[PDB]
Parts: sequence; structure tokens; C-alpha cells
Amino acid sequence: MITRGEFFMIKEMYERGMSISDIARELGIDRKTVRKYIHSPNPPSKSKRKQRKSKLDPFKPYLQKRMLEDGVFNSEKLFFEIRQQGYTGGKTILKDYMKPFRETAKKKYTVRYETLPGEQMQVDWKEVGEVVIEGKKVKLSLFVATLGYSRMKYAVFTTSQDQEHLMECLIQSFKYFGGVPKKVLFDNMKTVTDGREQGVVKWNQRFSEFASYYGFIPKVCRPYRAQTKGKVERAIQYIMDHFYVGTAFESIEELNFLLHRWLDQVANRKPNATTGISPQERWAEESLKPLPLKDYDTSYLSYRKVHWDGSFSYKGEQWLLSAEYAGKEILVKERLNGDIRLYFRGEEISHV
Amino acid sequence: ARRYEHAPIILTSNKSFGEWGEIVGDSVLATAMLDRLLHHSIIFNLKGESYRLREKRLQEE
Amino acid sequence: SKLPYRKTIDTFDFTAQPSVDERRIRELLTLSFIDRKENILFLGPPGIGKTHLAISIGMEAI
DNA sequence: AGTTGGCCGCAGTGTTATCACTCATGGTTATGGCAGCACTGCATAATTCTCTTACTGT
Ligand SMILES: Nc1ncnc2c1ncn2[C@@H]1O[C@H](COP(=O)(O)OP(=O)(O)O)[C@@H](O)[C@H]1O
Ligand SMILES: [Mg+2]
Repeated sequence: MITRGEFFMIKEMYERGMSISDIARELGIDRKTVRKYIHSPNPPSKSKRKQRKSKLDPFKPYLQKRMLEDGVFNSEKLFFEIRQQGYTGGKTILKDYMKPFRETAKKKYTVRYETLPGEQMQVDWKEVGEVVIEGKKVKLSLFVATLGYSRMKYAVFTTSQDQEHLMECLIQSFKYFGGVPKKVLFDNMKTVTDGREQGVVKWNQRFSEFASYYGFIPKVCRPYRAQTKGKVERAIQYIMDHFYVGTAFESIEELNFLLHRWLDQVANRKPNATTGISPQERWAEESLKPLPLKDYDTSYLSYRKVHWDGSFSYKGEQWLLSAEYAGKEILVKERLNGDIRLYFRGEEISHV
Repeated sequence: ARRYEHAPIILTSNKSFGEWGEIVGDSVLATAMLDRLLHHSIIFNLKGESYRLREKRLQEE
Repeated sequence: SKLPYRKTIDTFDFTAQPSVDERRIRELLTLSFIDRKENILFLGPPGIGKTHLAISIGMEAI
């Protein structure tokens, strides 16, 4: 088992012409050993041995059954049990054998990553809570979109977290940043996925079409791990401890106006604590893909029938349609702003 | 063939009628499929470029 | 219907597709082909709006 | 005095040789039942429509 260096030295000194016996004398090795190593391929310094029997082998299946069906992980309890069965050794071997079965405590070290310019964006929601806006109880939610390289922040308040609202907020973010990223990171929302099909993710077909339309590649971090999108979560903490702490409002339009003004004043103006530069300069450094001229229409699409007289009803509303549109089927495109339009076989109805 | 002369079929694809034999790996089978699917039909051929990219790129100029 | 999404002729621009006549598609929207049992075929390069028109006509039928 | 066990006597069973009877097969003729086709009705299963529930992650 002469080590790498010893074997190299033996072979080299032997090939140099030095006599073998005095080589052995110099290196303090037996002459037979040195001579055998002369005609050897490479330094031998490794011995392979397979596993061997231990004391806790007969009890091992029983302990494994205890762990995997009774959920017992108390080394003292298992030791006391098996001691009656016949075991006589200490607990160290038991702990060593049982350690792999134990759950892996979550780490505390946190890797840091710096995405390339115009290469990544992050999105998330924040359930603000229930408020009485204009005498109406609604569930307010905050949508936050954080750029990855410039740390920009766009935000907007909404009353619902429907796929339509998500897509519209993404449109607003893309317009705000003057382009679309090459990658957009969400969490595992059903408006973007439909579960992990054996490790792989199954994208919602409509959302996949939307992404292919705007060209941005979706990504999802992982189940029950929000660290991977720390930028946007920390931006949420920033906004909810700086803007929505004492600000008072009565209309969501007013709140959104105040939020945009606040962002453009301080949030996207104050230099970041890590990049140490105003986010707008980095934004100017960003290179996002151009937006399409026509935005992906995100509006509720329903089919309704006009009554005999010509009175058409949608939600708690009523219209008066010409007699030619009575008893037929029409399309009611409801934009998220409340602009309802009526269509009949492509044509647009001048609804009264 | 079962839907032939019974119900309409809406087909959409980007491969010419000659490539069907290659796609299905059979010449006469594709020929018969097309003979039945094209008997009573209205074929629309769309000539242009990919909207999402080309149209926006050429109209933003 | 198992459509991947919902679209209609309203969101379709015939100026970007001037090669084919607009009137024929409007006629198809009358669903006269369902009685004649004629088959409707859309052929063109990728991304030119084939599936959009097909799904729009399917929506009109539904 | 009664019940059970043992011994004796009687009856039943097994093997070998012999005898008798019944059943099976083949050929011809006659009769009855079953099978096939057409039409109608009922029930069950499958399909369609509507509503509710389930699963996973935030
Ligand atoms: N003429 C058009 N007008 C409006 N939108 C269009 C048009 N052509 C394509 N699109 C958009 O492109 C998408 C349709 O592409 P599609 O025809 O499905 O390509 P493919 O047939 O290769 O799947 C839709 O999202 C649609 O909004
Ligand atoms: Mg979230």
C-alpha cells in the first residue's frame, strides 16, 4: 500500500538506473515489495472491503417497522424495547442507524442569485383582507410584479384573484416596464398550473396560450418554498409596511392612483440596499422584449339570449335591443373596467 | 369516413395536402381521407406571416 | 367542448389577413354549412390565426 | 338390582368356480319435437344532463 508519491518515487528512481536494493533501503521498503511494484500499472493505495455483520442486525427489521408504522423516533424508547428482546449494546449504534430515517431539518443558509438584465421577473399576490369600501365588503388583494435585475416594483389593488385579473395585471406590469421579460416566476397557483404531474408541472392551457402570446416563459418555484421569489415577497413587506399602514381611502381607483404616485416617487426612486443604485437607472439598463400592439383581451365572455320583446338582461342590468335581435343568441363581452359590449355574429349591437 | 356526409368537420393545419401520405405513413389511405374530407368542403388558404411576431414587428416601424 | 380557450371573430382583424375574403367567414358564421354538412379547412403557416378562426366558428355553433 | 363386559353362538361376508340373464349394438321404419323466421313488447343497460364534490397549493 505504498502511496501515490512512494510509488512514483520507486518507479522513477528505478527507471533512472539506480539500483533496486539501495532504492528499497532509501525508501524503507522490503526488496520483494519494491521489486513487485516495479512491474505494476499504478500506485496501489486502496483496499476494498464489503459490509460486515453487526449487533443490531436481528432487531433492525423490527426497529424499521416501529419507525415506519408507529412513527416512533425516540431512541430511548426503541432501545428500552429491544433491550428486552435481547440487545446488549449501547445506544450510539442505534442512533447512527436511525439517523437517516429522521426528517431533514430545514437549512438556514440561503443562496443568493443575480439574474441577467431583462431576463427575469417575479409575480405574487397579497391578501390584504376584508374592507368596507363604499359600504360594500370586498376582499382586497395586492398584485406585485418585481423585476429581477433592476428591482423595479409595479403594484395594483384588485377585488378578485381570477385568472382574468391575473392576466390583466400582468398586462399592466408589462406596459409599466415598457416590455415583457424572458422569464416570469410565479408560485403554484391554479390560474397558472394544475398540479405536479409526477414531478413535472402541467400548465393551464389558457395561461400557456397567454404566455406564448406575449412570449414570456413561465416558471414555478416549488411547493411550499417562497424563498425562491424573495424579491417580490420582500417588496410586499415593503409596500404593506410603508404604503398600506395608515393611508386611508374610499375608492380603489384612488388607492391605485396613490400607489402609483408613491411608487414613482420613492419605491422606484430610493436606491436599493443591495444593488446600491436607483431602480430607474437599472430600468434604463434593462432590455425587455417589445410589447404586441394589441393586448390579449381579458374580458368575461358569456352567451345570452334576448327575450321575446327585445329586453336583454345581464347580471342586475337591463337593455333595450332592436326587434331584429329578439329571441336570438348574443355575446356579452364584459371588460374588467365594466365596459359591456354586445356582439351578434361578429357585428356590434348599438344597445340602448 | 363515419362523419362523411353526416356532420361537418373543422380542420386546421399548416401542411399541404401532399404531405398527408407522409404524416400518416400511407399514401392511398391519405388519398382516401382527403377524397372524403374534400368532397363537400370550403377550403380557406391563409397566406401571410406569424401574427404575434411578424405583424407587430412590421407594423411598429 | 374541451376547447383550450375561448375566442371569437370580434378579436379578429381581417386587415392583417387580406388574402382571403372577409365576407365568406361572415357567411360561415350563419352556420349554413351545418345543414350542407360541408367541411371547413383552414390552411396556412403557423401562428396565422387558424385555431382562432376554427374555435370562433365552433363557439358560434355552440 | 342394574349395567357393562366377556364369552359363546349365530350370522354375515369374502373368495373362487360356475351358471344365468340382461344389456348393448346394428338395421329398418315411423313419429314427434324442435328449430327457424317474422313481428311485437318489455326491461335493462348505456348514455346524457345537471349538480356537487374532490384535490392541491397559496
Ligand atoms: N388575424 C389575427 N387577428 C387577431 N389575432 C390573431 C390573428 N392571427 C393570430 N392571432 C393570435 O395568434 C394566436 C393564434 O395562433 P394560431 O392560429 O393558434 O397558430 P397555430 O395555428 O400555429 O396554433 C391567438 O392568440 C390570436 O390572438
Ligand atoms: Mg402567492
